Amino acid sequence: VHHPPSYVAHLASDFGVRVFQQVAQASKDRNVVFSPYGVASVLAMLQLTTGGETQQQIQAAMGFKIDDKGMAPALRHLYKELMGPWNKDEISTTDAIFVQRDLKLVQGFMPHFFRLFRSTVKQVDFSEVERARFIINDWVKTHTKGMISNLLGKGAVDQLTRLVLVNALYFNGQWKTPFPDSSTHRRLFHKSDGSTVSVPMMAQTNKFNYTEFTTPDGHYYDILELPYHGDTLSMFIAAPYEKEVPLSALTNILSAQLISHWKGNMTRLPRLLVLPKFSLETEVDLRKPLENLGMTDMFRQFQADFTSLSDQEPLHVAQALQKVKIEVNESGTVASSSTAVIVSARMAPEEIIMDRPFLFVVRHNPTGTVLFMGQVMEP
Repeated sequence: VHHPPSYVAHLASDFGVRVFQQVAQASKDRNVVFSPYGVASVLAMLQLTTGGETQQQIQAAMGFKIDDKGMAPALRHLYKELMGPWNKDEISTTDAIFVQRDLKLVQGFMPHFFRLFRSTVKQVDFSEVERARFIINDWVKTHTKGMISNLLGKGAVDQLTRLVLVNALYFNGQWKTPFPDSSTHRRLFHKSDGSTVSVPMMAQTNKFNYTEFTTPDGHYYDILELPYHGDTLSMFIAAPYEKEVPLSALTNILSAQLISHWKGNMTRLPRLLVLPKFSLETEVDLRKPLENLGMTDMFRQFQADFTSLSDQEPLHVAQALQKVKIEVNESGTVASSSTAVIVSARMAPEEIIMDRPFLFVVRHNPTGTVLFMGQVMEP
């Protein structure tokens, strides 16, 4: 039978990709940096603290159950394999669950959660709001190596906050073949919707894995693979052959196995690779996407079944968000993600931006884990 971590990495990445798809469709050329893996680990934890119909909706949409035989230890081997020194490039993943200090938890929840995620529920008092907020925001900051600070704004946590699930993902990798500082030049007027801008540009001619893709509607796209020096991870780039062809034609069929197939049809060709030097910070609200995928109850105050955690008081998720920050330059890539599911609070309206974009995917090839995805501008 297949390698457990690979089976799980696919299920996760597939689910994570399906939610990115929803995010993309909910805009035109939305410039969004997402983390398929990060949204999947939190929802796996949310599988325990939830119950009944609500749990079943989560499991259906995810394709698996952490409580199933093998699933849990498998998923842990995956983290270990992604974080090993042998990858050269660095990925770091940490999950946490902060629960209201006085909430009466169902017998067995805590002992069970530990035997699955090998972690203990951090119990905090949400009454002293600014202290609780600091406690978690500081946790995110140290686990994203200082990249994501202030995951939580002021109206994000109040005395009514009973639960908060968090995932912290960090990726620091150097290009196998760095771009030369020589070809780094500014480009003008990215045709930005409003005015003129000076977009730095990087370029290099070398041998890159490449394939030519054609979407079911007869649209040509050229997929290019750009390796990181440890050879376990790479960034796939996808841009349409012709500018009239909308990127949405690709995202609407995009899947974890499609990316798999892309890899399986590439050849080391000589190409001129031009890539814009960027830093993109983005925060997504995952309510609509998760709902669209079929997980409605958890958002409804009267139907959100959180009985596997506490029968004391009814609970429902108030906000589901993901904050991603990424930096692509001559030497490499440094990205971070903080996904959080919060019980009772208010979310500062979702940030949306549009422009002609290109797709990118940061993947761990051995396991098939897509860590990041995006739609950055294309000058």
